[PDB]
Amino acid sequence: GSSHHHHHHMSGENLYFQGASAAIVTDTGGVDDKSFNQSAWEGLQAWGKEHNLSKDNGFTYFQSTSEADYANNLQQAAGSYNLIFGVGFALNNAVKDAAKEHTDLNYVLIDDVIKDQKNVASVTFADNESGYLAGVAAAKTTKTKQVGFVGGIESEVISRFEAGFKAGVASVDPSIKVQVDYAGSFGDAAKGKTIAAAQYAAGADIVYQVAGGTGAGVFAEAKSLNESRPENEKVWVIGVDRDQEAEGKYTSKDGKESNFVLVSTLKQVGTTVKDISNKAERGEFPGGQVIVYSLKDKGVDLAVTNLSEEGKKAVEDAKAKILDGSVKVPEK
Ligand SMILES: Nc1ncnc2c1ncn2[C@@H]1O[C@H](CO)[C@@H](O)[C@H]1O
Ligand code: NI
Ligand code: NI
Repeated sequence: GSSHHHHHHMSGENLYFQGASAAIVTDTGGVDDKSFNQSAWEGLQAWGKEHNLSKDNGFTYFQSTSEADYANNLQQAAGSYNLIFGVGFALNNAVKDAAKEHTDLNYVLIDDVIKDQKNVASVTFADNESGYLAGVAAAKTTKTKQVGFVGGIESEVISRFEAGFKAGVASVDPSIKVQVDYAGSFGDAAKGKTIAAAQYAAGADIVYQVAGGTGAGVFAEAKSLNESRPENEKVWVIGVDRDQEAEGKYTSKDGKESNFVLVSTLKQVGTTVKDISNKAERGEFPGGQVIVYSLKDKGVDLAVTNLSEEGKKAVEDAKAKILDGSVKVPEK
């Protein structure tokens, strides 16, 4: 206001900001998946730090034992939390039902859309765009002209990554074969190891793992092979969701210390959890809206860790073309 004029002096002790309590309900994969759920949890604990809270005293996570536990975890969360995040497309139905029972609480679904509910916000990522960049990187590195893709669960969500990745490989050299296999789970490391073993054995020298915690198996396999080979004969893993450079550390047969993580796609789930938690606490929750994070707003990106300069150039060129609209990346 230009002028106020009628005013009273208020003491700082008598202004107060009402806090929110925010919880994430995570899928089979856990808060220690080194990727999707860990990004969400790192974001919530950053938000907790900023608001002077601790685990189970203003923020927490509920690990879901199975699909049946989604509803039970959301109901438990409604006991003490007024902003509740369902982390993963699979929580769609359970979040819709919980939001109808508790119209006074706010709900966020990550990686899928719920429509026509004033107390639900939906968050999606253009993982096709980051996958494309990963494809360009892979195409510019593969010596065997074969690369692997290990998906978690067949879905709109993982199909975005797969379509982007194939389009990205094809944009550089369509002669490169892309072996695709799904694990049927985001929390099955042993299946990730088996699938990686076969993709590498069949002559893939790079595997992109888009399977959350299942990906720990892909890392374990690549490490095993690379530990029993010369440095210059190593096989690569592409990281997902977080920068997974740290998981790529090994000692070759040769005795050289090295890293088998080529690049990582980034998905800023943690940043989204923190920003929406702050909006919820300020009484500006984006209920009923669909928030789309893409390459332009850096909600997805590629970390170019151990890529060659030729690869880094091809990634920067592809990135610019996606941002300007010259390349439209397929979603299926
Ligand atoms: N536990 C999970 N539940 C649902 N989707 C998941 C889970 N872990 C990973 N994903 C999906 O797989 C992608 C690659 O890890 C993530 O960006 C996310 O879309
Ligand atoms: Ni004023
Ligand atoms: Ni007055």
